[PDB]
Amino acid sequence: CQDVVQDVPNVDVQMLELYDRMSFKDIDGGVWKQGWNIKYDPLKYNAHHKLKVFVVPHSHNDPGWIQTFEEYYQHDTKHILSNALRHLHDNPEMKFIWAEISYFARFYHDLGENKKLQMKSIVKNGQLEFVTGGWVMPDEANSHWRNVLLQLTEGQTWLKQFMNVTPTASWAIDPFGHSPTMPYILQKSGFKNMLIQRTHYSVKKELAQQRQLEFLWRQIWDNKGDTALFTHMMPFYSYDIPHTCGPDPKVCCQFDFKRMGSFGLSCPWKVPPRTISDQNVAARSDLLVDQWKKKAELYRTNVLLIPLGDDFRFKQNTEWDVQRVNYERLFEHINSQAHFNVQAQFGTLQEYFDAVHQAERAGQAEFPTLSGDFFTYADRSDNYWSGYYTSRPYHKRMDRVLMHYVRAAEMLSAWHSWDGMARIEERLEQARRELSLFQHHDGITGTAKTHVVVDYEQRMQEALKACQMVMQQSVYRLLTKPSIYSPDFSFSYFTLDDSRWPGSGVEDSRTTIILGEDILPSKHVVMHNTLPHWREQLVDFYVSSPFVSVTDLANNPVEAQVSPVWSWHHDTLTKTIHPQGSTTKYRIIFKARVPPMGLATYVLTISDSKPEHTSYASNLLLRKNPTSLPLGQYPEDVKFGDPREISLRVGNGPTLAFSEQGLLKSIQLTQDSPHVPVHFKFLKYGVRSHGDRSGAYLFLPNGPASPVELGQPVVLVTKGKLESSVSVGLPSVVHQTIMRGGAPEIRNLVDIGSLDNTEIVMRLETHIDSGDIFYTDLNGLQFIKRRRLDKLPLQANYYPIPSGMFIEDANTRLTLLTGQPLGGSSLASGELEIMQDRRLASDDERGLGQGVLDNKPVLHIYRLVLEKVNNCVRPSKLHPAGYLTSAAHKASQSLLDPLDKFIFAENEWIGAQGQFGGDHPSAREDLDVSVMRRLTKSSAKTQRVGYVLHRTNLMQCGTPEEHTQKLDVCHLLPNVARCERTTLTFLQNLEHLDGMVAPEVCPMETAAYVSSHS
Ligand SMILES: *[C@@H]1O[C@H](CO)[C@@H](O)[C@H](O)[C@H]1NC(C)=O
Ligand SMILES: CS[C@@H]1[C@@H](N)[C@@H](O)[C@@H](O)[C@H]1O
Ligand SMILES: [Zn+2]
Repeated sequence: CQDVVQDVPNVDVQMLELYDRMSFKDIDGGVWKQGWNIKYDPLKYNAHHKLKVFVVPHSHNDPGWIQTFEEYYQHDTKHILSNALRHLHDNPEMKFIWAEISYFARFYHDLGENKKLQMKSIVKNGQLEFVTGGWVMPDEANSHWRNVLLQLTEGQTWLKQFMNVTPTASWAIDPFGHSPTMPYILQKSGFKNMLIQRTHYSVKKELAQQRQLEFLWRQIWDNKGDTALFTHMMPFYSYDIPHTCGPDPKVCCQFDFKRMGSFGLSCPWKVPPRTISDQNVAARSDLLVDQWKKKAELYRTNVLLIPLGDDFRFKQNTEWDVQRVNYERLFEHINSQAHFNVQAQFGTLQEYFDAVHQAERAGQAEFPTLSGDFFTYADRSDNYWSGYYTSRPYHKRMDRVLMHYVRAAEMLSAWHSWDGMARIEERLEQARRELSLFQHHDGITGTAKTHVVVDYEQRMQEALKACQMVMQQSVYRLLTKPSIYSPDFSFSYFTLDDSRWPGSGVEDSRTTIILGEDILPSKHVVMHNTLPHWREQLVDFYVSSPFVSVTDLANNPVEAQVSPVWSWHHDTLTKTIHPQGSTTKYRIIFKARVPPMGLATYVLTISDSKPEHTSYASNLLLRKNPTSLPLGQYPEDVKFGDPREISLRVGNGPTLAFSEQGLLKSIQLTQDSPHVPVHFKFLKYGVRSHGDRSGAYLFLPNGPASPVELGQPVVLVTKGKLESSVSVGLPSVVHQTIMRGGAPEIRNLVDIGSLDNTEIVMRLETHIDSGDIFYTDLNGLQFIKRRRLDKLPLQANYYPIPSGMFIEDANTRLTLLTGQPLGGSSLASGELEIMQDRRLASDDERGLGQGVLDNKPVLHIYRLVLEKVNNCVRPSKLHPAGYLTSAAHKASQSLLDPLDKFIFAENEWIGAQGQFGGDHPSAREDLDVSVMRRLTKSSAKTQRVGYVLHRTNLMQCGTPEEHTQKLDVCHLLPNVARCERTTLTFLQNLEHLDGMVAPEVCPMETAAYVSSHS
């Protein structure tokens, strides 16, 4: 295994180093506004060295944006695809590329057999070529790598089954900034090439000058280069026609033949296209070849890529004809005029890359190596696209909840083959497709119109219901005596209970377990642990009595703690945000212990008085002029007091001190260590009154944030043996800090209400001497070093926080893990900040045509980990990566893949069993089984199960930790007949494995395996 910490890769372009050196000046470069006047030597190309030009027709189809997926399919995409089939069928030389398989699958299943055969034929013959082949062209900032893989696999599996092709070239022309998580996943899925477009205009200028727009993109920690993927970055401001033929859009616009009038499009540079004729073809060719030779100067080979397309293009039959015929006249003239020394033709993306690599092999060019990312994107001036790292945060959190539910439903049901009548495959396909659809660059990004966000939400809601159904049917089968098991596939044996989604104050959706001496004395509950190691986690349920005790299935008592059910309300009468305690239901908390990738059953039993193994939390309401808070049957009385500073310690854990405002002030790791200053503060950013305004994409603050005026907030302290917490009602946020013995958990119920032009940020102030350095993650996969640059505006120093961020100095580190992607930064030494929500009354001029005024309450979750790191083996000062400690990685897993909770729905569960998975190996803590998926239906003689294994890299800080089992996924199911290593999409076998044993993977590597069973 390659060492991912100690060896700094040597690459030609390292983006953090490039950023440090670049000036970022925004000067007028002439017709190429963000570049310069390109010059070329006319004698560079000659009879023996011609410029080969591939014009690649394309149509960008968003699976939701200004319209929903179904509306665009009906109004535009079904017509684009129908006319592409007709025109390519009838014109053998025409070519077209297609990226979004969600739309293609939607179209193809509606075709009659004759058209299906014609479509398969134009794909097999090379006229229609799929690029990437994912369900969508995903966002690359907020998406979790697991869901980027999920959507890629969904579209590619559809393509292999129905079109018999697997793309090896990727096309990503619209995501707003680009992540190296894409070449990481693509290179492990069979890809050989990829293309990107939206990168900072200063980066396009810098790389163009050095002819570094084509490069071998490797991961930041990859010293050898085995992760490298050839990448082509487009050079100009847009992928539309005006910005794809060359540096001068006033000339290129004249070669978009859809802009002459009858289509309602025109050229903003004031010169329209004109039909190509024998009388003007020479002058037009002179102009066009000149743009092509200028564009060719920015690259190293004699093979030139000219995309020809835009959004929802190639719709009208007349549009196909006007583009095809005018370009064929230009090609016939250019190709026949020897003095141009050009050979131009329609082509596909693969054809372009194949030609480039043939030139490389002929020794005509060598390409630079590059590592890093392409965030944060700006398309012009100071317009940095950091707003969408936070826009529509409710759905960004929903994305992560569904991410986990899909994983759990696929894993729980993978253990057995199911009868078709159980509709397991059907429900899982729907869940995977709706989550895949939401990875679109206008889905999770929060950049769609209001009614479209509504459509994505409704789809995800159904996806969660489908997961619940599969999970609960699986638990009943996994824990019921086989000879007693008698399923009704439509019945609900268990209901899922989720403490953090939609969350308290967001939706009262949680059921109360109703017990009573005269009705039902006890209830079975079951926890699932999707991770491959034994795991303990406190779990909570709502119960109708405070007098409840817990036992495991050996009837062994389990220590529990009971607390009140607290809800916060804005009292429009008193004008205070204060908690109300339930007088009809309570919370029981206990530690569940669950096997690796398994299940554990516990029982809740009611009694008439305090049970021996159940304790009760004390409660203290701090506020001036308090009023009583009765708690129905709850034993202990609530106490009151004026606001004051407070300290709490659960177990052996850290001791947290809080201000009289209920916000963290310090953390003391051990009883004798110092109280390290760690202060939570909430502030707000506004919007500019003159000049460009923030919108769904853009973050354009009117200066540094200002403190939220807190007044005298109401603070609630609940102190328990197992769990304690301090909650405070602040304007727009009920902020809660929970302690269970280790790193605290933070929960924010964010309701921005009607505060227009406001962005609420949560900041952490410390005295850590981080300087201008901080770390953020990319897609939940890796942590990358960031350097705050005062030469760039505040919004440029904002980065995606898809799962976590940290700052450190030589001795101390503070890491904030998230249960949802949000935007954040470190704008001064010792600070961390992350945006909670943003409400914007104006549009930001990118075409969305609306502000963001559809905010809804969302519960954001976090883990805050303060730790000493003077003893950790960290990368050197020049290394571009960072790595989490064991505690921080487990803290991240607790937010993203918590234990799942099931409540038996009937009175009695006959045949109940206590545990499932006790014999599963408990793998090393840095290893995860990211995906477990049965790939075959029940009628298959040979069953196949696929696994994606991922190993992260954790810092070595002096903790021995050495007692775990080797995990061989191929032997998790019995009767294994074969084990193969495959691409990550499971579509190609790469290695027949000896002994039918699946090796574990190296730190930072991800592998896939498929076991076959007879
Ligand atoms: C699928 O594609 C491969 C590669 O061209 C071809 O050999 C095969 O015959 C095609 N059809 C089948 C059998 O799926
Ligand atoms: C140019 S804005 C961008 C448009 N290109 C459209 O495809 C959609 O994804 C939107 O967010
Ligand atoms: Zn788009």
